[PDB]
Formats: sequence, structure tokens, C-alpha cells
Amino acid sequence: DIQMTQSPSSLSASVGDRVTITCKASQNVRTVVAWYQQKPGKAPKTLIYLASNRHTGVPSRFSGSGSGTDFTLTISSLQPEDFATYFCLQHWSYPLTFGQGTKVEIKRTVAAPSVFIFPPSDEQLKSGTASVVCLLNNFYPREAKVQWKVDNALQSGNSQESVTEQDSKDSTYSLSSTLTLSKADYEKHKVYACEVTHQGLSSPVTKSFNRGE
Amino acid sequence: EVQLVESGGGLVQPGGSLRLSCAASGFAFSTYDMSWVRQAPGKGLEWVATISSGGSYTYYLDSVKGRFTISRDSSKNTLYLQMNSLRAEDTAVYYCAPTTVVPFAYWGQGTLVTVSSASTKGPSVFPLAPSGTAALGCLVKDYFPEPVTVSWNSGALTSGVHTFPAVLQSSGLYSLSSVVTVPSSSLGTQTYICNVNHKPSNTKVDKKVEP
Repeated sequence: DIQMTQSPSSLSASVGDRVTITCKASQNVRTVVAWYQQKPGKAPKTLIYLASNRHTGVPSRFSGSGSGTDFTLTISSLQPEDFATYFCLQHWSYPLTFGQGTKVEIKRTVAAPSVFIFPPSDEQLKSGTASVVCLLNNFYPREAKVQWKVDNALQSGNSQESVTEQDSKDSTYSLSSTLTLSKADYEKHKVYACEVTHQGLSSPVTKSFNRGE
Repeated sequence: EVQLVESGGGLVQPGGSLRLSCAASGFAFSTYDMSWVRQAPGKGLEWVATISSGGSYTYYLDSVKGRFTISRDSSKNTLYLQMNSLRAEDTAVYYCAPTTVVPFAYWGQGTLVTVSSASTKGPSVFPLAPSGTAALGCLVKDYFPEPVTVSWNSGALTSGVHTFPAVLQSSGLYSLSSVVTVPSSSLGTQTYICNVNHKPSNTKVDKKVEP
């Protein structure tokens, strides 16, 4: 079996910049290596065949090169369409093996999250479960910390985070943090807050509510 | 003209069986190797099997040998994947793709296969009301399997919408939220309706978001 190792796993870059992704094979595979592009939620698009040839419809900025065990994808000038995940493949021998991929994302400037909190709606409460949702909107870079305090007591283990893909208009992320609770244990407690730490925030932010408001 | 349409996916129990079909058009199907490739929900691409142009040779990823059979029908310009003894880790989107100078030279949209012991279940949709720019949304909670769709104002509300990737809860059911941030001045002059669609359980829900 031939292993295909991509580097780096991810990379940030800005429009017009020049990026280089590398792949390493555990064995000699001559020039029998291809490269594929995938945007989130979408089917792949084939880019490069036999190490260095553009497939049909692939623009000039893309170029591959390499031989034996050392292969390279080069994009000469990232455009918006080029932010995506790229895979290498060896088909010298079965099994055909892909690399783990390198995710390529847009570098932009710091933007601080707009923070919002949502108590469980009356329709949900009328059903025996409570969901408190903390929304973080349109921020960069992706790293963010969100903590829950219920009557000034810190929670651990009972919240779930989800994060959107880099948005296509402004290149930000958004995040949901959902505190999941029984209708019972949720009404035992009185003040709900989530605290957001983010590099673009001068101070950590808190948004609170009291149950009965 | 190249067109590839996978079908036959769905949700099945561990140990079950499914047959995928891939209808090929716009290229001389029979002179090319055909392959199946799959992509588990969070992971990278993984080659499954390849059949030679004449059907004389077949090659399999070793974790599917014996359990899966790739075949083709020249009369029908169709490739098939017969899947048996399904495992949870077979859960993936499955693509079929011809080899040219390159494996997988063109890809169809894929077909989603979910192998789980959990039961189908439609979601509940709950408002997240607002109360500068305001923010509002819907909570789409406790469904199985993927996928659901949610839209706002039946596709008229596009900018600043955020539908989050679903997360598997401790109960084994999925849950997400969809939200949008609008100008505050518009609260009142603009109605906000989230349209939730869960085909696997045959569930449709529309919800107005107020106050």
C-alpha cells in the first residue's frame, strides 16, 4: 500500500497570493499522481493529472510538478474560486490512496463577533426540553472561546459548538453554542449568560438573560 | 456533455444491503474504467472500487472486499455498487467517476448512504426571536438522519443567513440552528419565515419568527 502525505493540513492566504501544497508518497510512483479540488458541500473537481498536466477547463495559475515521491501543487494567484480543499492521489498501484487534504482559506483582518443569546422559546419549553443558544456572528480569526455561567456557576460538558465555513462574501466565520438542559433543571436556575473571548474584542463579552423576562 | 447521476442511497440498518446505480452520459462509457469513491461526513476522499472497461477486472478497497461488488452494464451505460453487510463506517456520500488520463476525471453529485441503528425522526422547529442590526433564527432539533434543509422567506432572504452544520447529540439525534441578522429598522417592515424540509422523514415545517 502506498501512503500519500499532504502538507500543510491547512493554510491561510489572501487573494492574489501564491500558495504551494506538497504531497509525499511512501514509495516511488513515477509521475502517476493527480490533484483534486473540493469546495465545502460540493462534489470534487479534477485539476491535475500525471503530476503536471492541467485537466480540461483548469486555468493557467494552477500548476503541478514533481516526480518519484515529491509532488507539488502551485497556485500562482489565489482567486475567490480557489479557496477550497485540495487532495493528492497516487494511482501507481491499487489501492488508490488519497492524501488527507489541505484546506485553503481566505486570510483577512480581525473582526470581532456580534454576540446574541436566545432563551428557550415558549414553544420548546412546552415540550420538556430547554435549549439556550449563544450566537457569535461574523468574526475572524476562527479561534474563539465561549463559556456558560448559570447563576454565576461555570458549566462544563453540557454545551455543543458548531461553526460555519468561511463566508463567501466577507470571509468570516460564525458560531453557535447550545446549552442543552431538561425543562426541569433549566428552570431551577435563574440567570443565564455566555461569555465570549475573541481576539478582536478589547474585553470579553457577556450576554445575559433572566428566565422570566 | 459529461453527466454522472448516482442514486440508490438511503438509510439502512447495520448488516443491511443497498444497491447504488450511476447513470453515465456524454462520453463513451464502455471504453473507460469506472470507479466508486466515497466521503464520510467529516473526512477526506476514499477510493472504494474500480471496474475495467470490459468488466473483466474488478479491484476493491480491502475493508470492502467480499461485502461490495462493483459491476457495469454496457447495454445501459450504468455502473452499480452492490453493498452488503453494511457497517456504520460505510456511511458516506458515494460518487462514481470514469478514468481518462486521470482517475475520477468527472464527478456527479453523489448519493448519501447512512448506516445506523437509529430510527428516522422528523425535527421540531423553534423560533429564536429578536428583542443597529438585529438577529433572529430557528432551532431545528432532534432529527435523524441527515440532511434537512432550511431556507428563509422561501429563498428571498440570502445575505447574512447562517445555517449551522448539524451536531450529533448524546441522544444520537441531530440538531442545528439557522439564524439571520438584518437591520433593526426592518423588524416590522419585513416578515421572517424559516422553511424547514426533512425529506428522510417526509416532514415540512414553516415558521414565522416573532417578536
